Amino acid sequence: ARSAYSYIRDAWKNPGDGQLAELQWQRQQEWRNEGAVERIERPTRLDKARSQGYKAKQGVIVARVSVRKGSARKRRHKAGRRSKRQGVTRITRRKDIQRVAEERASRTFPNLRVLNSYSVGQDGRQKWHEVILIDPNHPAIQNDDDLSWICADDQADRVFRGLTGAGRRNRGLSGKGKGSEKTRPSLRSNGGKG
Amino acid sequence: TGAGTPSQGKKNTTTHTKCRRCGEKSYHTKKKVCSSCGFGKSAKRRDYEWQSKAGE
Amino acid sequence: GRRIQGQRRGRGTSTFRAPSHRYKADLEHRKVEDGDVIAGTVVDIEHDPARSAPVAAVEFEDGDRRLILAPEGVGVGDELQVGVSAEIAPGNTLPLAEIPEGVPVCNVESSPGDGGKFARASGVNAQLLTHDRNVAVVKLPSGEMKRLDPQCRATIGVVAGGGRTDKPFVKAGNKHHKMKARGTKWPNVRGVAMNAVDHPFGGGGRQHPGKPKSISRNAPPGRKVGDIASKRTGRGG
Amino acid sequence: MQMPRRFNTYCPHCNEHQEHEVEKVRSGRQTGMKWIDRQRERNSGIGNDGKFSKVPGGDKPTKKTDLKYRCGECGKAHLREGWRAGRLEFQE
RNA sequence: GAAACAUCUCAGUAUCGGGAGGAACAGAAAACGCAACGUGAUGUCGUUAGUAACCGCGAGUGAACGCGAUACAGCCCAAAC
RNA sequence: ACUCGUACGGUCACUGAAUCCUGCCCAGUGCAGGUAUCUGAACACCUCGUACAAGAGGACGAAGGACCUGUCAACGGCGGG
RNA sequence: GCUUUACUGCAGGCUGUCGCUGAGGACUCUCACUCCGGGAGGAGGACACCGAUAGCCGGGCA
Ligand SMILES: [Cl-]
Ligand SMILES: [Cl-]
Ligand SMILES: [Cl-]
Ligand SMILES: [Cl-]
Ligand SMILES: [K+]
Ligand SMILES: [Mg+2]
Ligand SMILES: [Mg+2]
Ligand SMILES: [Mg+2]
Ligand SMILES: [Mg+2]
Ligand SMILES: [Mg+2]
Ligand SMILES: [Mg+2]
Ligand SMILES: [Mg+2]
Ligand SMILES: [Mg+2]
Ligand SMILES: [Mg+2]
Ligand SMILES: [Mg+2]
Ligand SMILES: [Mg+2]
Ligand SMILES: [Mg+2]
Ligand SMILES: [Mg+2]
Ligand SMILES: [Mg+2]
Ligand code: NA
Ligand code: NA
Ligand code: NA
Ligand code: NA
Ligand code: NA
Ligand code: NA
Ligand code: NA
Ligand code: NA
Ligand SMILES: [Sr+2]
Ligand SMILES: [Sr+2]
Ligand SMILES: [Sr+2]
Ligand SMILES: [Sr+2]
Ligand SMILES: [Sr+2]
Ligand SMILES: [Sr+2]
Ligand SMILES: [Sr+2]
Ligand SMILES: [Sr+2]
Ligand SMILES: [Sr+2]
Ligand SMILES: [Sr+2]
Ligand SMILES: [Sr+2]
Ligand SMILES: [Sr+2]
Ligand SMILES: [Sr+2]
Ligand SMILES: [Sr+2]
Ligand SMILES: [Sr+2]
Repeated sequence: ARSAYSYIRDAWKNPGDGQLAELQWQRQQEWRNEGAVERIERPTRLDKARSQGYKAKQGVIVARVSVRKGSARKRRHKAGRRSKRQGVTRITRRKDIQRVAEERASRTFPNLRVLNSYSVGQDGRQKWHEVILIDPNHPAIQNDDDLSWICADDQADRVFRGLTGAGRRNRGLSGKGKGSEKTRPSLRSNGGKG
Repeated sequence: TGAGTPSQGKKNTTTHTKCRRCGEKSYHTKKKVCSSCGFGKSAKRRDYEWQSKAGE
Repeated sequence: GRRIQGQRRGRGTSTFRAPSHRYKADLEHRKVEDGDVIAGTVVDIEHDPARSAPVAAVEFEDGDRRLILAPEGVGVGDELQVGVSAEIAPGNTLPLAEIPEGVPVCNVESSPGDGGKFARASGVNAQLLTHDRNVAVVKLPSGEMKRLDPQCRATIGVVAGGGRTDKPFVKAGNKHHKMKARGTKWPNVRGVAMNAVDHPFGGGGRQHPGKPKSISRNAPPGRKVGDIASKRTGRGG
Repeated sequence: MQMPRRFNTYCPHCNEHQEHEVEKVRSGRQTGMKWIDRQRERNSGIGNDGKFSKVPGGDKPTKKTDLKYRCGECGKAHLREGWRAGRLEFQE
């Protein structure tokens, strides 16, 4: 039979319809008065969180992060530039808002490591994402056969190096064949052409 | 008044002093920032890639 | 070219800033809950460096010593009242609803409880005209009919220091001293006397503007100089 | 100059002389779906667009003849080399 | 550089911000598409090839599949119950 | 920032104490207001096209422009016969 | 370096449109949102702000 989780999933397929439409209209009023990074005891989307790797265990932290909507907040050139490089308005950043949210969360929690993240909506001027972070030093996580991989030294600052899920997708590593000639194994090895 | 020799006579102000962090006489005692190692500005030591030739 | 003087202003550097550390008080109306039972005695009459007009020192019933925007005629010993049931005497502050029509008023609020925005300069006054349950029409010193909320507070009388504009500065030094107390760069060099690099009107073998002086509203900072969006120019016609 | 609307001449399709009808080549409408149209959309971005920033040139004082020679029997047309003419009016 | 120059080129180079390791990154197909009765995670080396592709179709720019090698290793969740 | 400021304010310009004065021109350019009608992009909408899409056309029409008016202590002009 | 009705563009301003954005070719409301108020509460209000796009102006700048 269907899990209770499947109903949280089905509700979030259309966040502008049903009971969720009313819920988000209410919640966002409280969220807009909240900070940049807010630690929350329980995830707003349980199904998505558990699907991404969350466990109701010690050393597993969740945090909601708000990042602004739109393109790059770029300064106009202060010296000689050819027409192609004279733009300000139409320039967008190469990292998506989700990735920015994950980094801001990881900074607030210097000891923890980013496991994953998901969208929890947006209004007219900002986007909210909930980031699942893990304590690599807590023995509750060091003994977990499903999460102890994140404890390894090479997993230190994994978000800042693009090793996160949203990182790998934004780096164009999804496809294993056609189109990923300049993305795999890294953007930098391929001369930054990805 | 000339900008050369007669304007040099007013130079008795102490700015750059021996730094607590690096030991160079680059700690600006008015700005409280070191021009050599970046003490007072950053925790990380001041270093730049232009301090050497590009392929070195 | 180089950024014009009006662009250097916005950066808010020392030269363009007001000597705030030399200013006395931010003359706002007192905060009452209701009941009106707040009155005070005028202790001193001081000079206000910010507006070149006098200001009155008042000591209230609840032990609060605050400087108030002095209307004409207010002296030491006089009792001033602030609130709804306040007496309709010069120097008292009450909402526009309680003040009778045809009475000269000053230090008028824009939104109720803001402390006063309009009619504050030397010798000026706002004129309360029409009453309603929704709107209080006040005629501001510029001649504009401002429709306001009757709950907006105001002080009865004209502002003190009237006729300041009547006497000439005579010499540059007198202007210098006044300007040193304000947030303005003085003296004024004409754009037409500058180089092309410094101003839109700069350059040339003789002094004259390079294009017409009437600039569009849509003009960007660096170009918006001369006669800003003028509906007309000149005296005649 | 004057030009006859209908006249006898060679038809490369029929391989024999037939009565042709002369018509001025009307400009066919553009679809906006050719490669050049897709390249205009692709290659145009911030600043100058190279070739796509150029505005169409002038005119020659007199244009050449742009005509279609339509066959009276088989109904097929053929093109010929044009000649400089300031005006071209048809007779009948 | 294009014998000017704007797209293009120099070049995702210089330089800047953030961060890991002894190596990094990648990695067990929603792949390939010598179309197959075929291959079988990923790097990398040789080649494929200055080929396909791009380009004021100018100057220039420029892969991949495959193949020969090197080394080889495959697994854990979420959910169902 | 102006601003502990509020039109007797302060911003943007021109002229340059006082005294006597400061003529005529709004066609062009600038600014501003108006505007029946004309022109005026995209989204949505309608027609055609396409099992869809590209695309073609239509309807509506903002600011702006046309047009009209105001304005020279606004740029300026004040001749030939 | 500087100028402009040189070429080409880039900021900026104005304006339409989409999102935020809700209830009953002009209108009412309040619940988002904005501002004022210490607070109670008041003003405004699906506009404005902001994000996106389109047209116009645009030597302010390259
Ligand atoms: Cl991390
Ligand atoms: Cl003054
Ligand atoms: Cl012809
Ligand atoms: Cl194969
Ligand atoms: K270049
Ligand atoms: Mg590599
Ligand atoms: Mg005040
Ligand atoms: Mg000063
Ligand atoms: Mg002057
Ligand atoms: Mg000079
Ligand atoms: Mg200039
Ligand atoms: Mg002169
Ligand atoms: Mg002059
Ligand atoms: Mg060259
Ligand atoms: Mg050439
Ligand atoms: Mg290249
Ligand atoms: Mg391939
Ligand atoms: Mg506020
Ligand atoms: Mg220039
Ligand atoms: Na961290
Ligand atoms: Na690419
Ligand atoms: Na492209
Ligand atoms: Na050359
Ligand atoms: Na040159
Ligand atoms: Na090109
Ligand atoms: Na005129
Ligand atoms: Na020079
Ligand atoms: Sr670290
Ligand atoms: Sr001397
Ligand atoms: Sr000295
Ligand atoms: Sr510092
Ligand atoms: Sr460095
Ligand atoms: Sr105030
Ligand atoms: Sr206040
Ligand atoms: Sr000039
Ligand atoms: Sr006149
Ligand atoms: Sr492109
Ligand atoms: Sr372009
Ligand atoms: Sr010609
Ligand atoms: Sr293998
Ligand atoms: Sr005079
Ligand atoms: Sr005119």
